[PDB]
Parts: sequence; C-alpha cells; structure tokens
Amino acid sequence: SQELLKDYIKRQIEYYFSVDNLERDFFLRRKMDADGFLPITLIASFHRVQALTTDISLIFAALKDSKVVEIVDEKVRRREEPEKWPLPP
RNA sequence: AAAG
Repeated sequence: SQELLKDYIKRQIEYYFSVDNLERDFFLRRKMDADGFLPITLIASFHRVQALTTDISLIFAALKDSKVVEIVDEKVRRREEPEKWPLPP
C-alpha cells in the first residue's frame, strides 16, 4: 500500500543512481559533492519522484531499503564507487 | 528534467 508506493519510489531513485543513467546524467553529477553525495531533497524534486509522493519520510524510508544507494543524514549517494561520478558544476 |  504505502509499502507499494515505497517500492515504486525506491526503484525510481535506484534508476537515477544506476550506471546506465549516470553515464549521461550530467546535471545529477554536477550537483554531487566530491564524495558523490546529493541532497535527498534534490532527488525529491525530480518529476517522477514528486509525482509519486511529496512525503519526505516516505522517500527516506524507501531508500533505507536500498542496496544501490547509501544515505548519510540528509544526503544520498551511489554505494559502488561514488567518487568516480561527480563533475564540475 | 528525452526517467534531471
């Protein structure tokens, strides 16, 4: 239910952080810090996430269950080699 | 926002 909506959110954000997307997503990489982290609230603004929910705790909850991304406080990054992706602003 |  809300579990179902969490699964859709999780898979959507897991796409953003997939290698297939990252190879062409220059905006996302320009917003990374040098460690690969992005604000979760920036992801929350992306059209396909905001369509599903504007509930920030639901977005956090969806991502805690992810093996693709890791959360530190308010930021999220790809778990595998995140430092390879950031680009100059 | 050609799934930023």
